[PDB]
Amino acid sequence: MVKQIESKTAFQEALDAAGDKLVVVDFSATWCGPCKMIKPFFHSLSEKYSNVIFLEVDVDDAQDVASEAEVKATPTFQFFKKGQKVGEFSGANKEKLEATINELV
Repeated sequence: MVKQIESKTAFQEALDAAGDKLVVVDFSATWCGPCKMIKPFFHSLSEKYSNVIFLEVDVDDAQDVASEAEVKATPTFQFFKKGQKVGEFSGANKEKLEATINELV
């Protein structure tokens, strides 16, 4: 399914429950409209890819984690693995997520 991150504490514990499988992260903005209209797409992979762990961070409620990756352009997606960043990209291209998932699959 998905998991909303409140800060970095939950972020680390989240990668712990992931184990070693892939772990994508959605950095969007709730106060924003357009950046929020793309959430039904990312959260869609949750049920379409039960073999992937999808997280949901808010640069407003979890601005502490956003400063870590220094996200200055939402929406943005990051690919984590074993707690190690292996790929990432920014752009309102939710469709690209498909070709991207087949990148580190």
